[PDB]
Amino acid sequence: CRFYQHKFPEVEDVVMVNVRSIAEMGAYVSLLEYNNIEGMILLSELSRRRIRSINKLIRIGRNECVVVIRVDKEKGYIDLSKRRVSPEE
Amino acid sequence: KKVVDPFSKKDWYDVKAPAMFNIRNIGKTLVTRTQGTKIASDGLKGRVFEVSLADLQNDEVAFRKFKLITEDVQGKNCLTNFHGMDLTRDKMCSMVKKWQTMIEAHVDVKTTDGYLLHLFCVGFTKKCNNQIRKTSYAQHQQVRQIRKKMMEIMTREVQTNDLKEVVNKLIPDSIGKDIEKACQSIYPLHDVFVRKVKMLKKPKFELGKLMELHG
Amino acid sequence: TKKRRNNGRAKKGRGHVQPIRCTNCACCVPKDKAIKKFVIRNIVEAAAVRDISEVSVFDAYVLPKLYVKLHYCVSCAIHSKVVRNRSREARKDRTPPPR
Amino acid sequence: SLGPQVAEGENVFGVCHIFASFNDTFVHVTDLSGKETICRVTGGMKVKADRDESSPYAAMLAAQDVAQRCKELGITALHIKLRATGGNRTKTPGPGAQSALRALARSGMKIGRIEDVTPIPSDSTRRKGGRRGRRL
Amino acid sequence: TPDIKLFGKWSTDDVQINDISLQDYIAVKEKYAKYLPHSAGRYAAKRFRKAQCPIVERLTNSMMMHGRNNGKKLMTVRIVKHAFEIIHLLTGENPLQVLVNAIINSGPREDSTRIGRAGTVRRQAVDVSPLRRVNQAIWLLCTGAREAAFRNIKTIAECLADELINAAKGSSNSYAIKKKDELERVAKSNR
Amino acid sequence: RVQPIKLARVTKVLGRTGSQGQCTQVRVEFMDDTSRSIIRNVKGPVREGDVLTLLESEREARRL
Amino acid sequence: RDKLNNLVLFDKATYDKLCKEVPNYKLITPAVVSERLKIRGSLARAALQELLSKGLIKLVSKHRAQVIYTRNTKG
Amino acid sequence: SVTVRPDWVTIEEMDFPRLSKLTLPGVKEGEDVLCCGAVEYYDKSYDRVNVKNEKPLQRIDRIFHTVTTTDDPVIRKLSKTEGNVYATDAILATIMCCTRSNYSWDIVIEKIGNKLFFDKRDNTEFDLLTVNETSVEPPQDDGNSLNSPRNLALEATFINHNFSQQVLKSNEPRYKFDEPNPFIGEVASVAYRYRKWDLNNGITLIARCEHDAVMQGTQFLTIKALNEWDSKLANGVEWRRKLDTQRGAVLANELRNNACKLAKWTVQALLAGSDQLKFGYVSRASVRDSSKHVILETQQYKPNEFATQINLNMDNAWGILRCIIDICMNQKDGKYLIMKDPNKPMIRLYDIPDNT
Repeated sequence: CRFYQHKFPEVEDVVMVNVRSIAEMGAYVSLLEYNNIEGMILLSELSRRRIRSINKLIRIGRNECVVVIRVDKEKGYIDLSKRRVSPEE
Repeated sequence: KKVVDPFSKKDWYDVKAPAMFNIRNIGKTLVTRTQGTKIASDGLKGRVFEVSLADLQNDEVAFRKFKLITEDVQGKNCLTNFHGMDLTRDKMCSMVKKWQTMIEAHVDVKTTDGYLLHLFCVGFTKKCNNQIRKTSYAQHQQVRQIRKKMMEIMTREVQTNDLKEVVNKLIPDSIGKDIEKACQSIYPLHDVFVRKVKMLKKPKFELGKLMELHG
Repeated sequence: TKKRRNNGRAKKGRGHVQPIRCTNCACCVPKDKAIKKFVIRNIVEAAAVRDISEVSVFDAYVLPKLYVKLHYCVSCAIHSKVVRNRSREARKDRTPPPR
Repeated sequence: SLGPQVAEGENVFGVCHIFASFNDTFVHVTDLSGKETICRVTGGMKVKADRDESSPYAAMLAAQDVAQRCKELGITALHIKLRATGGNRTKTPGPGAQSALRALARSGMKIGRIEDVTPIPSDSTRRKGGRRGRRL
Repeated sequence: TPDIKLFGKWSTDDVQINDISLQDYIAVKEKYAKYLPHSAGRYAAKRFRKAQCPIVERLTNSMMMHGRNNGKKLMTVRIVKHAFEIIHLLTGENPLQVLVNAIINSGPREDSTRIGRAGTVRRQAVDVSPLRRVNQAIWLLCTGAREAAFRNIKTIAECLADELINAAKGSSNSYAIKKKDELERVAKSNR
Repeated sequence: RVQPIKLARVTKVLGRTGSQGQCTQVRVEFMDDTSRSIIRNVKGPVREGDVLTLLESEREARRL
Repeated sequence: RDKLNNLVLFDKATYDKLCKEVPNYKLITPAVVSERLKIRGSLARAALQELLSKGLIKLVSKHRAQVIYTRNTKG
Repeated sequence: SVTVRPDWVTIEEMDFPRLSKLTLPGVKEGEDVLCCGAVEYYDKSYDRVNVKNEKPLQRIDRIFHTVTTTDDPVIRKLSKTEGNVYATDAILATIMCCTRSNYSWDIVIEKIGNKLFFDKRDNTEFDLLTVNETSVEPPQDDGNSLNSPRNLALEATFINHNFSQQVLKSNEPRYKFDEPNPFIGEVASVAYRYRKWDLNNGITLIARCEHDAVMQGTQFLTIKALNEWDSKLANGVEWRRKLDTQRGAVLANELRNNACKLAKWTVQALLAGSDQLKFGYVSRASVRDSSKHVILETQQYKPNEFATQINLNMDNAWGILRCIIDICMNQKDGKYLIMKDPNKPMIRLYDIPDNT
């Protein structure tokens, strides 16, 4: 499972997710600090500036250092942030 | 990085207009606790209170922001003294309009009190009783002359009538109408409005008068 | 030829005038060759007045007005359509549209 | 430092000093003199977005939290001091001025008085920009 | 029957239509008392004909998608009337009323329309139509039915009944509860 | 910051607007306080009257 | 995509469980049986016919695609 | 409603936001102490009244009883058995939906001993059906005009009495529970239900509650009539043209405009406990003819479905009733007034003499 005794991320939890498969609006990315728990990204707010490209050789399987905006402990939806990130390198 | 709870350290000071205002207690200010570890008497008695007349008089107007230096804080009561009245922006730029002669008068005039005041004014023209001109002007000679009477009566009434009586003239513009009336043989002058009052000198010797201002 | 007769606005009775920037582009244009604009507008505009005037208590005082005199350069008057392309027969017209 | 005598039942006035500008909308209420502010909350305090700090929705978050802490601290009424940029500048407030005053009206802070606080020069000192500027 | 007309094997009565906006877009017993969901074989003759079609009949309509399954309502109404049976043996409730509750918790409240702001993505907090709220309810209900059956021992009726029951009371195991909330997420979101 | 859900019925459609003319301008009077009348937009096609479940009156949905 | 197999053997361990999971059973389709057990879904049908023959469960649907059973009359 | 006499001791104000914040959870249902009267079956073929085939409103020559607590003998018969607060359905609906009223209502709380006889004075402007109270603009025409607040309220009360007996199977046998109607073919086909509520703060509540109809599903009905007089002037939507894809929205376009009246119609069904709470779209024949009326649609709802829709909380509605009783049971004896201000949204307890 995970070595965290806690099950879920918290509010503004900077988490390391796993980019499994890219989906319609974004990608259902799964945490690995907490076990395998799915989170989501864009449409709303992950990017900050506009240069209009995403990948050249970046194939699959990435990891995103993202910050939990919303977490659904019952329903199972973890909204993630990088637009807020000035310091969370 | 650093926040505090300074609202365990502020004290409430009843901001007092003088008793020539029918509302004396204007309001209350949580001033940080004046003490040895935290001196705030300069941000207590150096407080200039910029308040409009509506909470000062009880309401002829709700413009005309008086500045109020607090000559003495007397036991959680900011017994203020007058500093400078205004005619604030919405009231001030309403009268400013094209196709009129904008007439102005800046004076720097000592009170009968120890206070040097500045008084800047504004004035405007009318479209008269039968006037078919779109605008309202005259010769520049009349423009200069109206300003001379406007400075004259303004220096006169503030040299007389010590500071609180300057406060007790100029809310319906006691200087105002006589500049219109004396010029009415030349130009009846639909506007005279003194707008920028700036206290140029402020000695504290009128603490008994501050008790005569208040109470 | 003169594509405009007054060339934005005339400078007759004046040999030379003072210039002005654009209020939204800071571009140097003369005073009587630019597009001026007065704005008399509430400070309490109709988005807030349905909630301000209800919470405006001890307030029998009327709604205040903001007084702004705008001055555009011609380049940012046209693309923003402060002024815009009219016909040359309409270009004779010295008429501002009403407010 | 709670309210003066009560935190509700009286209108002890605070003054708004709302510096509504572009790319932030400061809602920043002081004592009646001005020297002693309470609630240092910017429009981008709530949403540090660096393009939405003057936006209406973030200012509704900003003004109501100020409006919360005002009626928390016995200030139950506000003289509206809605400021533009002021000075020899653009002197125009941002979009977070209409909704935020509407928001604090919805929050519950009373308004007795409305007055304009924007400073304008007499055409004082020079402006940023050369002759061309951003050419359009 | 001339006193009250019911469903083919259930009752149009004892149906609890319990939303605020969705009155008279959800009706099975009010004017739409039908043993057999089929009006005339067309439902896009008018914009009015949407609210004319009940939700029990549009379900037989909005299922037959996916071109090999298009043009087959007789397979559908079979599987649809199969799916009501699979509701009641899991619930005990009126499976129409389960379906009627399934439109309720699957209908959104506020959604978002696209808008532009400084090149950045913002979306306007807007309501949708209670016509659309039904149409966003049914289409998300019709999506999880054929999909979950498509590589499973369960037929569409077993997946659709699980789709209705978990949307009759939002369990986030039906597709319609899970996708409504993402639509409603953007309204309180951007700008 | 936070406010409860307001049921404002449609009084009048104010138009179908947007880029494509599909964002339905609607006068949703508040339905609970008859003096409050707010104006919002609808994504979908609305014929009037129907009670729109406004989760907010903030973030004022206006012309586009 | 998907690769699943149930036990495609007639399984006593599933069927004795099926005889003993039967009060949890009220919606009894063979696919439910093939998922509550590891019986095939084909062989779920014949096992439920045996469980029908016990009279514990009762047919409520019989379609050529799939039958549905139901344990005793109302519950 | 009435002149505030100088011998009326004003007791305690109850503002409507004050009554909006009260709550009383865990209130027991009405235990039927006595069910007296006679209700006819419902003509289920009256569902064949719709947007292109209407039905003219039929005046039904029957005796209608809206009899107050101190004049209802069987409330006074059950005054000895159970209860300390005695009321009717029209009185408690006016009490529970007090906060939605704009026009004035008065209810005598005639405290006699350790009892609160919630009385209405006979022949007042209390049992009428006020029209467009909570609109943006109520009908501002003078009393001589048919478009006045009174002549429409007289019309709506004239409509609903004719309607609720028209929809009954008027010449088929009546569903009598235990007793006949204790206030007598001649009577209106109505049946009263006297029920018991413990109000938590220890008030055993007995109240008159009535069913309009029964309907063979047997389903109890409460049936009211919605008026349309001139919807161009009523500032609502015109009914007759579409009424169908909106259909609940044309219903919704009267809810804000008539907030107090229809929510009182909800409480009277909830006080009685009907099985289907029905309402009738009844419009005029022509818009300036306030006597000829036509039923447009007899629309059926459940009472819990209709209470779901419009605007209602019961913990508030019991909490308002917990508030008013605990004031009145603790004040003076004799007749009272809980009186609505005609122009202000609040109600006040008066202490009047028994001569009024």
